[PDB]
Amino acid sequence: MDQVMQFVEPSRQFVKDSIRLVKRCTKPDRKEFQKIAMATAIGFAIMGFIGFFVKLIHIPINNIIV
Amino acid sequence: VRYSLDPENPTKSCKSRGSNLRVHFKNTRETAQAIKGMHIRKATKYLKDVTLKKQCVPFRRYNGGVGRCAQAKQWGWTQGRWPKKSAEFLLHMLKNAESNAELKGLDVDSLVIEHIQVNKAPKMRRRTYRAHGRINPYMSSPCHIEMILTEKEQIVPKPEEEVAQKKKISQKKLKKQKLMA
Amino acid sequence: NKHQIKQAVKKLYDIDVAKVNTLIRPDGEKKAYVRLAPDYDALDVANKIGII
Amino acid sequence: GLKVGPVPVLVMSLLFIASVFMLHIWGKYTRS
Amino acid sequence: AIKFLEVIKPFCVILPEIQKPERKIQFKEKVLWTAITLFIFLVCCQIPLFGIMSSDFYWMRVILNRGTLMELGISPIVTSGLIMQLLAGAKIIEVGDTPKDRALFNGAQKLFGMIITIGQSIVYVMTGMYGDPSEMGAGICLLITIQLFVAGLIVLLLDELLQKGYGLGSGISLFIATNICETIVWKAFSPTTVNTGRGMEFEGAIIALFHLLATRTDKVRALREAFYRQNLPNLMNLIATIFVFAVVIYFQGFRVDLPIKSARYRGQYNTYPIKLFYTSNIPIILQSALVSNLYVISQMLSARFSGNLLVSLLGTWSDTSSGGPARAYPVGGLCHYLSPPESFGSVLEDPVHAVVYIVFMLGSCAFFSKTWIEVSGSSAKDVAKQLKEQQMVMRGHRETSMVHELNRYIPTAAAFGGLCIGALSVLADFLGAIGSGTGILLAVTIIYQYFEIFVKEQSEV
Amino acid sequence: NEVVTREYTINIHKRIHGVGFKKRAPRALKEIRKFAMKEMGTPDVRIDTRLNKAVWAKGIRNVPYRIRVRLSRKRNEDEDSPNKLYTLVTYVPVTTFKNLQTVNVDE
Amino acid sequence: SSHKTFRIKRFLAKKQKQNRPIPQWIWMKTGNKIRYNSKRRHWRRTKLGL
Amino acid sequence: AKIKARDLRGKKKEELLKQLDDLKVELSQLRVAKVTGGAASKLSKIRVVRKSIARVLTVIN
Amino acid sequence: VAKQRIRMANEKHSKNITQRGNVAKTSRNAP
Ligand SMILES: [Mg+2]
Ligand SMILES: [Mg+2]
Ligand SMILES: [Mg+2]
Ligand SMILES: [Mg+2]
Repeated sequence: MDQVMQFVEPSRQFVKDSIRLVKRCTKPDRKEFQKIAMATAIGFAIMGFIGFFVKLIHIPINNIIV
Repeated sequence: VRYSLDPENPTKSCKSRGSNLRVHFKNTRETAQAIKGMHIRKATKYLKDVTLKKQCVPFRRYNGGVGRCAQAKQWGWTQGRWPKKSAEFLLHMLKNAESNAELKGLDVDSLVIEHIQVNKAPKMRRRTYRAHGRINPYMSSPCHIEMILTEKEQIVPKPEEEVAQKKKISQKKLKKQKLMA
Repeated sequence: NKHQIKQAVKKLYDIDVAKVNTLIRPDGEKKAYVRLAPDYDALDVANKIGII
Repeated sequence: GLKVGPVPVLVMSLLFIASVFMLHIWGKYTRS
Repeated sequence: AIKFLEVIKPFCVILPEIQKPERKIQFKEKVLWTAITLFIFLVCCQIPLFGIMSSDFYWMRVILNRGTLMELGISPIVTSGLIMQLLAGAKIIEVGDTPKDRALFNGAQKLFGMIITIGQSIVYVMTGMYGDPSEMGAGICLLITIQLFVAGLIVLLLDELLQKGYGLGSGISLFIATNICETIVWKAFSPTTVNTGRGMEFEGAIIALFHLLATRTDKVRALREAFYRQNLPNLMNLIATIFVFAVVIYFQGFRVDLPIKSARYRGQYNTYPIKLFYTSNIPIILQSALVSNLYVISQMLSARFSGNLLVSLLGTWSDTSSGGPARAYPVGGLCHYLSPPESFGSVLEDPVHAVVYIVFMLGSCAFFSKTWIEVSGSSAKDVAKQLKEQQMVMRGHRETSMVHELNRYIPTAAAFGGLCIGALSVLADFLGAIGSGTGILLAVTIIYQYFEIFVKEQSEV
Repeated sequence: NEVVTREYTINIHKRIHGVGFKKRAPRALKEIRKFAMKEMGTPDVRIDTRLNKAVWAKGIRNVPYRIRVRLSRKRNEDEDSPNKLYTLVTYVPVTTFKNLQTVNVDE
Repeated sequence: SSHKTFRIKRFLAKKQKQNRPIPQWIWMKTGNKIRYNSKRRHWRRTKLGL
Repeated sequence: AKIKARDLRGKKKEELLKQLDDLKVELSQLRVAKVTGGAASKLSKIRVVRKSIARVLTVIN
Repeated sequence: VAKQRIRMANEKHSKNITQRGNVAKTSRNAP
């Protein structure tokens, strides 16, 4: 079946490549996964809060200006 | 680093030196004595003639077996030769010295070769094979060179055909810079 | 030997082997050219092993 | 090419930041 | 070539540049440069522009990046950056391969960013996004240009200083990450309040909980109101963002580690990483463009040719005036099939359409990722040339056989990498997580670099 | 008139007289290159490979006595090169050498 | 020769592996004195004798 | 989860043979990793797994 | 492949004498 396999085979093989690439991928391990998780949270808290305060502080100053 | 002599006015002098250079010591000592006291533009012009065999280096001390030529009469001497590697090596040292003068903001057109000294460097060992299963030394005779340039009141601007030349680009220098970058 | 290599390959990776060719390298190591049965894909098996 | 120092950025930007204030403060307190 | 470098040459010869740090700077000093840098930028955002008079709204100019000194954001400087490596990748511009020319090449990039800013600031003044010039006068228009323009130069100049070793990493990435972060934090703890007929209601999702968990007598009622608003953010939205954050973190570590070594020196083994998100957030941006302007064309086309089945089948359109701007809605046809579902109930009530859009979104993201690599010069051949230029090689391989080894993963990482990028965005939006994958991926990746930098210097810091 | 072309007959017989067999043809090329510099004053002299083939057409020792050449002084497109001009020496096949003068060629 | 005994082909293999330069991190070792592999051999300059 | 000889003293023979086999499978994977570009962590694990193999065989003998 | 191309390509190379310093890297410019 030309027109079937002419599009089925590539898509079917595309899954083959995708599965194969996932097996070869170095996946993060639970201890590595945990190390970053706590890292990102702290880093997230830093930047957001620093920005959160600055946005707050100019609120009254914005009121004075407008 | 210490030089054999000291500049009289260090604020008006530039230095250059090189060590373990693989150019014959004897040819180079003679070549340097020729340009001692020369103005840099004259000195640079002279060494290019030696390469083209239009001016000779008189061999005054190390003259054993050296042939005679009509250009040695310019020096009140019968024996002269045209050591090409000695001239080329000194043209590189002069070029380095001239750049040192620029780095110090000196008038390069007033520089004179005030001091220049050629020293024997440690000798490099090879061997030659002789009759009857004998081996003999085959020694290179490298030299150390050091030159001090000083400003004088005579000015020689650089040749027109020399200042108009392109700043040659070296592909191999570009490669290494890119790799470092 | 070849029989040992063939049996080790099958047990370790649960594949079938057609034949084994062997040479001893100039550095002293022994290299084994293991060919798999036609119903096996060495390219797929390599991904299982981690080679590719 | 023109070169610049790091602090000159901070100083020049700060003066600009100060200059922005004058726009809001003077532009209003003269017209309020 | 000649009329490209020679044109640029004189302009950069005059343009400014920051000096290097001669000897390596200490880490705690780097932080202090970074700390000052982020503070300055934040101030510029909170500052509303001076002179915006007619239309875009004083309240909006008080509250909101809209209307600030950062109206254009970093898009102008970013736009040049993508434009630059696009043309270099596209072969449109001959690469001036020398370090100083390459610095000059970067100089042209800075010029383009400044050019775009004036071009964008001038355009927005013409379009009237701050009012008509005949009303504001040119002098007010000129002030608008200067404020936006100078900000770009300062923002442009600040980022480089951090890049040049005075600080940490890149200021643009720091700012973009922080804005994403402040956006989620703001929605999490904003004390601002909105007057529902029932009274003022806090924007801060976490604030609203206790504010509503204390006020309402029936805590069963507050168990829903704060978490399932539609005109206000919900703690469920914060909940998904947390879940999406964990997912993105897990998939950040995916990569194929290829062993490479220096061709000149023994040992010294290093790894070349092929990140799963090979093409970054570019594929979705390209995916957004085709979605956005396909609607624009299909809307205009049907208006003048509504009688054609060639256009009606392509899409039936409607102008949905739901308060804000009239939101274009694909009534039916292809465009509706190429549009997202808006609610959970809609998704399950029309499963077939959900499948189609989900599938299309993935297919689009994968394709744009695959095609992007060839355009961007990140394919196997390009990567091999980078390694060859850097004197790196695979152990046991020839220079020509490196390309084959990279082709095992690069084309597949592109398609599978793009597909995952789109897929993650769909789930994030289906969960209404704040900022979707694009923001979360950037923020998660960016904090990792600074995290990694800190760890190295944590050795003694 | 930097870009000029003339046609010459080079009496190779008197140029290589007395030269050893294994050096006869090589010295014809050296004398052709020396001749071109004299007539045009350009150290950058380029000898066409067809003229090289004509000088060697009879071997290393039995070199042709006379040879009709053409010299064209052209501008060196290589700005890097220290020589603005250069001479190109091409070959002119002739049936006879009798009464052949030095002739200006107009292009 | 091509005709080789296992014992000879194994002796030659060990002589092949010892013919390499020292690792460059050996230089930074605390009490290091070695500057280079002084036991390098060349197939042409000096012969294995077996 | 490191292997210490004290933990292994009272176990049955077949239980230690199973534990041995898991380590041997682990080492073989690491040796594949050693040539496919495994991280420095996997390379450092080789010596840890090798001495764990020795510990089990020691307690069995 | 025609053997006459050896001659035609050989003669073309000889013409590089007049274009020293600017010789074409590839005469099959397309592609
Ligand atoms: Mg004598
Ligand atoms: Mg004698
Ligand atoms: Mg003998
Ligand atoms: Mg021998």
